[PDB]
Amino acid sequence: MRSTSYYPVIMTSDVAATAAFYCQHFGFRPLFEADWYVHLQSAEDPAVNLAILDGQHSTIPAAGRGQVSGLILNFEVDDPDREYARLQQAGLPILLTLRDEGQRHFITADPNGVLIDIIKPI
Amino acid sequence: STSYYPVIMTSDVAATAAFYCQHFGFRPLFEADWYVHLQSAEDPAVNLAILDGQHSTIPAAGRGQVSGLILNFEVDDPDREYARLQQAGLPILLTLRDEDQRHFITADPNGVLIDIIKPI
Repeated sequence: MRSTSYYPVIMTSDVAATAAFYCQHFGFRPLFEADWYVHLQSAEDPAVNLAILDGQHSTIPAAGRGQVSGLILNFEVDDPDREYARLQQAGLPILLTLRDEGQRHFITADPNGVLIDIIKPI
Repeated sequence: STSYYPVIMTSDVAATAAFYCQHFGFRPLFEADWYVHLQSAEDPAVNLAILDGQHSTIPAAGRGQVSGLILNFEVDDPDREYARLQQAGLPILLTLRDEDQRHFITADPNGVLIDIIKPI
């Protein structure tokens, strides 16, 4: 019931541009914003959180420092068709066009190359 | 109870799934040899999927191996979790500490950091 009991933190060298991207296109707003760390939370569901971290910050154990890769963020939505139309027209990269699979979905990506899979259960 | 969750790419789906099921209370909701969807037994809202990072279903420019990721879990008793995990042989990247809110950091066999945190 704590909204923040589980969430991912992605490492990037462009914290502010990454945060702005999720706020502009994916319904997030900032709960904490600094140059090295931003915690975002979905406006419509406080249980959906994403934190964005400078991947060389000294507070990350040295062995884990780096840059995000090999990651997909899955979001379930009621109308992936409408979301595709909005995002494609906003100029986001389309990595996989809409298709039926029990999911109808499409795949885009953030400026770090994190894949974003927008899915309706079918 | 799967509206938002991460999917981590790995070269070893089976070992990565075993690690979370052995040490973090996950169980498979569904699976194939190239894809395992894990869900916490005790909190069904917590989900983590594990994907063969070279699978044909992934767009080519998205193929890869997970890096640059931390998973944050809030728990009641990070001290007890540290004792169990350290004794189980997991890597300890940050020992227990109180931040200026009590936590420690371990990692999965891909190098995903796992920050186990007790709230104020």
